Amino acid sequence: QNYGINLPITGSMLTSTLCLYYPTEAATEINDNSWKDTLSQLFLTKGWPTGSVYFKEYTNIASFSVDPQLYCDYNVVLMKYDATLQLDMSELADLILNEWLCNPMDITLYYYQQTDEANKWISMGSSCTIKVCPLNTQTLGIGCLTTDATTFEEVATAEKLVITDVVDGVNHKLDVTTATCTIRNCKKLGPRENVAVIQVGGSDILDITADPTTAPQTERMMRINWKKWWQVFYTVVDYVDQIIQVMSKRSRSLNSAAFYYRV
Amino acid sequence: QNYGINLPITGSMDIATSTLCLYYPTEAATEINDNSWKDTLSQLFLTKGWPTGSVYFKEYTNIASFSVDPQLYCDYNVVLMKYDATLQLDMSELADLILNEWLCNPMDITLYYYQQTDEANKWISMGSSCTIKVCPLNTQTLGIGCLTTDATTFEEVATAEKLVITDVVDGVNHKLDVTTATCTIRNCKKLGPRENVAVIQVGGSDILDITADPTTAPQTERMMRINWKKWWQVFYTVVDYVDQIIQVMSKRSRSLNSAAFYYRV
Amino acid sequence: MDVLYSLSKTLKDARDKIVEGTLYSNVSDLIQQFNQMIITMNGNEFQTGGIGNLPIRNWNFNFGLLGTTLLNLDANYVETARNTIDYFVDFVDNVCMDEMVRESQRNGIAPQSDSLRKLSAIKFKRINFDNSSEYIENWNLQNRRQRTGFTFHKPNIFPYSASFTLNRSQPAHDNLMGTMWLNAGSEIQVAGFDYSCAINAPANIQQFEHIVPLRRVLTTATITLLPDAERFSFPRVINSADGATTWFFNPVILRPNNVEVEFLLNGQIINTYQARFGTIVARNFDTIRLSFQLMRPPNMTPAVAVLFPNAQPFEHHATVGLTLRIESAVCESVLADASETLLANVTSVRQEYAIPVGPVFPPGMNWTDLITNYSPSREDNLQRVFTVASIRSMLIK
Amino acid sequence: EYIENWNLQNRRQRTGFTFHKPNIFPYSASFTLNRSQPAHDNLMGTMWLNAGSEIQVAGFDYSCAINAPANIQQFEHIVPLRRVLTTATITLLPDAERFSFPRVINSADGATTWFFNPVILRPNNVEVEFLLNGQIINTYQARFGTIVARNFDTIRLSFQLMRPPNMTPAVAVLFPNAQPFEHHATVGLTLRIESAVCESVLADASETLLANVTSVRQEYAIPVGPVFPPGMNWTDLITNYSPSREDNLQRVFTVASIRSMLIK
Amino acid sequence: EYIENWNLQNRRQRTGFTFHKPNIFPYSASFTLNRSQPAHDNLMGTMWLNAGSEIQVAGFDYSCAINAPANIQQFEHIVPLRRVLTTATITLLPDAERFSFPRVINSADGATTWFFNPVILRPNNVEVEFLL
Amino acid sequence: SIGSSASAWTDSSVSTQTSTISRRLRLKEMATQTEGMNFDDISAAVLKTKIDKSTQISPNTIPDIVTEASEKFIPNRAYRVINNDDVFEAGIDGKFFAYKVDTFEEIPFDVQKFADLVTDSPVISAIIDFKTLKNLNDNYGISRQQAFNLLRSDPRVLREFINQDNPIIRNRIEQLIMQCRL
Ligand SMILES: [Ca+2]
Ligand SMILES: [Ca+2]
Ligand SMILES: [Ca+2]
Ligand SMILES: [Ca+2]
Ligand SMILES: [Ca+2]
Ligand SMILES: [Ca+2]
Ligand SMILES: [Zn+2]
Repeated sequence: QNYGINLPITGSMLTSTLCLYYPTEAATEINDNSWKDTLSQLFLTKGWPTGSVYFKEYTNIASFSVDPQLYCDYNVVLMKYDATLQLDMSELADLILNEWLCNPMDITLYYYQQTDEANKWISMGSSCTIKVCPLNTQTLGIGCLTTDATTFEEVATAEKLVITDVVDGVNHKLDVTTATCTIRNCKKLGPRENVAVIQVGGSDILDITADPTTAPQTERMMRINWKKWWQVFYTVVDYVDQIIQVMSKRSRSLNSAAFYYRV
Repeated sequence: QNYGINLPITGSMDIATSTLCLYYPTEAATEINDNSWKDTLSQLFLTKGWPTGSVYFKEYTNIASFSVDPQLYCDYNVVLMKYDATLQLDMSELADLILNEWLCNPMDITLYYYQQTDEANKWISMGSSCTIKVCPLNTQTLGIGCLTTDATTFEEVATAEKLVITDVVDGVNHKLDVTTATCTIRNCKKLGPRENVAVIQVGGSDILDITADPTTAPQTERMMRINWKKWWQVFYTVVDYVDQIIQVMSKRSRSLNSAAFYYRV
Repeated sequence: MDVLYSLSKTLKDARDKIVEGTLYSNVSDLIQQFNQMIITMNGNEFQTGGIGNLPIRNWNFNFGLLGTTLLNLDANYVETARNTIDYFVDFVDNVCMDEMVRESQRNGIAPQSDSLRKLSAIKFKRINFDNSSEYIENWNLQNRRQRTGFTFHKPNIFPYSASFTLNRSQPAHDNLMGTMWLNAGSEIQVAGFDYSCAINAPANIQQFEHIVPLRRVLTTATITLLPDAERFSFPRVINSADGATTWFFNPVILRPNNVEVEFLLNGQIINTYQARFGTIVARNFDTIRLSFQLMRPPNMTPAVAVLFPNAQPFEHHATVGLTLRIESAVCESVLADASETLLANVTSVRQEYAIPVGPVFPPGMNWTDLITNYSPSREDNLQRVFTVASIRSMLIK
Repeated sequence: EYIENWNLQNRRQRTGFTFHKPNIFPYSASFTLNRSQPAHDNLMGTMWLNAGSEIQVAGFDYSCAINAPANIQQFEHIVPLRRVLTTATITLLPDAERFSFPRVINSADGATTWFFNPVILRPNNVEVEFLLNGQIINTYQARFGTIVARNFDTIRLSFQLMRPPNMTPAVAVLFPNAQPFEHHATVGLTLRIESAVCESVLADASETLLANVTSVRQEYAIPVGPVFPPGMNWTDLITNYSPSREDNLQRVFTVASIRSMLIK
Repeated sequence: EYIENWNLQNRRQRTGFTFHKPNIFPYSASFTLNRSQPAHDNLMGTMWLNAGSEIQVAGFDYSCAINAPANIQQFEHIVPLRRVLTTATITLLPDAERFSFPRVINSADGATTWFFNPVILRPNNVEVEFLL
Repeated sequence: SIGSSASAWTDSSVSTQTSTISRRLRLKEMATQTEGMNFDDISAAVLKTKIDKSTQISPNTIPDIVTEASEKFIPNRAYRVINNDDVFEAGIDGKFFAYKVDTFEEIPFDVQKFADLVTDSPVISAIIDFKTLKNLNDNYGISRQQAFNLLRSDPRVLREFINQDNPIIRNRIEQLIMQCRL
């Protein structure tokens, strides 16, 4: 039996883990080998027993975007704002703040189309370069030659993480550097309420919705102005209660992956 | 006149002179390059309905210099902050300091360890060069990740700042290493909003965070923003919509006679 | 019971008709009935009370008959008549209170007080007079196993119930579909809500059903049906099914679509009303089935479009509603209504005299519990106590 | 009934008039601000309408009892009655419909206006008491639906706003600990007297005696007399329901019943 | 009462029935727009429900009389009964609870739907005229 | 529109409305729409008497004193309207009375009728207010003519009572005089 699903529910009118993802520059600026222990003790005062708070270090937003892993019950990701990386930040936030169900795309043998507005193509790797060629009903190219890749339309160049959204209902002949990239046909099931992102700097530029008419700002997308990483970490520790209250631990998945694979 | 006591106020649902300080940077005056511009704005405000002599114009060289203990004496204060992509935190701290009411007590870093009691209590330091380095202590009054005697091991949370609002973890003692020579640090508690002052940022993209809580970054009515190319146009806009600006603002609660024995100014 | 009613009725007629200066032809028959009552009651002794704090009182009867000689009643006649009537009315009052404060799990229709058991004897049958009141009339019909009926204004049929059911839900309670309802007295308010506004539901319609069964059959009921539920149209913070957390409800009201109200008696569709609002008539039914749909507006202006997106962050939750008030009805059993004071009288007597909880009624005569478990024994006891309460109120103001 | 009660009163025996939805409450819509600022940004208090037979009260707190002791705010509402009611059946429901919508309300002194943007929570520790001469005659805690008050001259409604100890992200965002309070926590009660019995005459929804007396006076342009308020205003009558006013009102109501026995 | 009125009517005398909450208003839930446009974002008008014995009307203005003369917008609602009532006891209350929550309403012609997000103010200069 | 008709003259709820109406009625005296004596008649007399008496008034000071007297003397003014045996009296302080001419028995005040009458009908300054009139009637046998004249603010009857040395009326006039402050 399922977990009681399909049956109406009527009503009347610590043990968790906290992963803290931060960039390398934060540690470089703090320059104290015991800062992890200090933060753990401060979390202990806040109410998190020792051994429950883990700190993860990623070099760059681009490098973190390569197959990110979500480990703890609650994940808090600090991304430093960069005016020239707004799309990369938006894509990372989308991937780690929404659940995805992905399937393989062997583009060397098949044409692919996006079923509906929730379907996208997620490319991740050392360096990805997506070139798409839409196909007409007779399977010929619309503005491109299937046999000539150079006529294809560039949609991404040397991008660690790409979320391509082509017109739905039209097949596409794809060309990617499969050696240094993996392309998956993914579907956005919904929000992942066990991950929160605290942007550090900037002006609320995260767009986690491919739709242009909507740029929503969920409760799990925060922003802080900063000058010292020590102050940033003190803020996180002191307001950990509010951050956790903003997110639900029940969304944790069995695997530490940003998406489900043919599940 | 029963002062100092809170009595319930009953109303019925069937029933049916001030002064204006206008703070601006020196860049504005330099661009305007007219010696009579303040008198011109006074006459325009008079047309709007503000009697001559009831509008005061205040000048500050930079946000950094204005943040050094800003004093706003007026029934209505309007600050024309200038956006800078490099000074988001400075602008946020200044806006918090001026837009909110803080009750501040002295701090003697040489004599007492300090902790923050609740989420509303911060440490506000102002001066020529405020460098704040903290050292948290455990139950044994021994530093956590910082030797108490050695100040180098402390954790720097500011450097040569004119204004700083520090928020350490609550309920844990800290030893401070502030540069008292050119900086004064005070244990401040945010009581509520200051209706007397409003900020009109020029340029930028709404990057003011006036709450220590990271989950919330409210945009109150007193926080406004306008795109600009000419300070003359900025001042004309302010003059023409001074009615709306005053409506957004309100008379300072702590200054009214009703505030007697309730932390009056 | 009929003897008690006859005593009350004759005393009421005596107080109304035996007034100074009236002709004796106006009261000849009433005085004959009164003297019959006096002759039948003389020489008997009664005892009322002894339960809880209700005092024990002994009643003896030795009264001379009322005269039959004056052409017009005068002050002396009225003084004698009232001195007798006051004692008789006090005796009736205490008999009724003793009967009201008692209940029995077996033979609840039968008299429970010693005084009413005594009056059930045949010798008192001569004091029967007429049975004209609605309650005594139905008492007699029920004794004869004939069809009965009480007319109620706003019958208090639905036990208080404010609840909600969720057919789609997550631990975050951010994308919910379900129903909310308040059933109280004679009022049903039901709201069907969908957070996604049927964006992905088949045919962009969400179906909602609310089945309210009654514990007794109602007949010839006038019903006001209105196309909205005002009680579920404002923001709410509601604790979850298990009380572990709270969820937010921010409704936006749309018209209910394909509204069908069915009144069924024993599962047979007696009445059906499609998309009709206002005053309707349900002639015979024991359950109400309200069916309504939320249809995603096919055409939206920019404001509504912004309200209803196709992504998860649903800030506004589409909601449809129905309100159903039962203005009047007829029930073969007894109920509480908004006009009568019988439930009030019984409850008041029990509370005043601190009657211990019995084996039949719930504590404090809680109407919600009583009508939730309106057992046949409870119905018998309730009719008995209500009939005696009406008899009492015939004399006591 | 009316002549019966007239004769009983002359005989000094206890009278009784049975009313459906008695008009016992003088119309009164008001609010009380236990915590207030000139900006009205952060308010705590109560807001009620008493009319006819219905009391609708609502306590509101803009901070949602964030700093209150035990995260609880207590609201009380005391409604006296100008006459004692007996054997009254009352419906008590846990929400005040009237005060559950966005409002712009003029301040106490009328100088300005303030914004009320409620979000409804369940009333907590509800206690409805019916008191006679300051002594609790009836009391119902956390019980809704039909209740009975056998004898009382004042109603005391106590309820609490409790900050939900557990909140989903939407609720947590709804209620902040900072100053800007976009949504204001509100709890409330509704109490309707469906039927009651009073020793003194009253207006009600099922009788036409007040209507008849007022209609005759208006039709014949009777000058304002020394007893009744202008136009037989029921609100003023039931507010200053003096003994002489009660005497005259019972006299005119009895006459009106006698007249209606013959006139349609 | 009914036979008495029957005899009085046959004699052509006065007739009178006393009603508690008379069903004198035919059901009518509607709205009237005095200012409008296809976007339905700046609307002035009145929406009402007449049903049974209750009229519930609400006048709304999206601009809050920003440009109205004297910052006052007038609203009127005329309900003609089909029969003459007499000695009527009426209750008047200063809010329309039925039109105080957000809703989406079909257009007059049904082509599209428009959003109504009321904020409730106190009605001033309330006048109720009972006319014969 | 307080009254039946919307006029600029008539633009606790009853206390507030009557106080505002009376504050506006103060200008009826200037408009010359009164009967009998006037509060500003008394004020002008007191101003003249004090100006003659004073030895510390300079020509440059007289204008200010005269303006202040006109604007301040007798801040609390009451005005009455008589309508076919009914009297409506209202003060600037929110005290309102309605009574019968013959018996001085209070009647429920009718704000709408008061506004309708005061719109156009002459308004009599209540030099002898209702409280003083009732006290005088209780402790002294006011004749019908005396009551009529006192209600109409008859200087003849007022001086008659002052000369007779009636303590009640003398006290009332003394309070009126003492209220002429600066
Ligand atoms: Ca990218
Ligand atoms: Ca191409
Ligand atoms: Ca697509
Ligand atoms: Ca700074
Ligand atoms: Ca260190
Ligand atoms: Ca802190
Ligand atoms: Zn009714």
